[PDB]
Amino acid sequence: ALPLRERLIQTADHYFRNMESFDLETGLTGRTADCILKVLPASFGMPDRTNEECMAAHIATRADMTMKNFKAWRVPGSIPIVDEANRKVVFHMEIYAEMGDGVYHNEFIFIMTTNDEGTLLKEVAEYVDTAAEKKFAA
Amino acid sequence: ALPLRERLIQTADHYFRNMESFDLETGLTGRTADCILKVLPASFGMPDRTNEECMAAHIATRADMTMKNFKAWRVPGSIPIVDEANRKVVFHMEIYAEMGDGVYHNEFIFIMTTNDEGTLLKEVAEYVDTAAEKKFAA
Ligand SMILES: [Ca+2]
Ligand SMILES: [Ca+2]
Repeated sequence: ALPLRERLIQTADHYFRNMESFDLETGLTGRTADCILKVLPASFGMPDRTNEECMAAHIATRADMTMKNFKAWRVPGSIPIVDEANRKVVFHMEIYAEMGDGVYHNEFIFIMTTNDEGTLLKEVAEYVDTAAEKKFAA
Repeated sequence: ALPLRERLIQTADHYFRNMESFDLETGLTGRTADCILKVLPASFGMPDRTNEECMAAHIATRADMTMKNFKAWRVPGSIPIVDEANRKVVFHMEIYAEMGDGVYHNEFIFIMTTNDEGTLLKEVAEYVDTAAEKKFAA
């Protein structure tokens, strides 16, 4: 038994742990069956995706580029913003990944929503550096 | 005498109310003397600004363009994320403003920090649409 504030942090942090050790056989862990990944802002044009649509994007990316050394860490000096009543955790993050065409690195704001028990992830929302992601896509 | 959650939301909401009715004579309200404005991400290239450096940009923008009908509203469906222990409030916002070169409008993630009493703003951090802001400046 953990305090609800800490348990919300462990559950939200597992999202980044699952990405660092990602494997198609195991896949996505720590989420509900109806979890949704939201990409902010709406001007970027990315629609919301379920636990199965993100997998299809993962698989399609494996056939185009190689992805090695995923790394996620909080920005130094930032603290987890936790709202126990709404079951929400806010993170200020940086993501690192080695692609075939060099290095991927950007700065993000993550918003996690858990279930009532605070054990599984219900919603994951991330605000994205639009100028860099548009440049990476093009 | 309000509950801290409602008091933190009102103190953080005053930032948008002060901007909608901004007047150089009245100036910035609801902030401590050492309040710092932060513009995320760091890739955008905007240094942190004090209470007087933000006023200087306001003055410098009045000589080049005209700003009218400043509007701000929470994105429908979003709720204020409040961390009472950290004195932090998170918003999902849209800002509207009319300039000389058309309409300004974009989506934001706002993070506010208050004093121990929860009556004044100590820090305001905003993550912006980098692809749209670099288009507006150019
Ligand atoms: Ca970058
Ligand atoms: Ca826009």
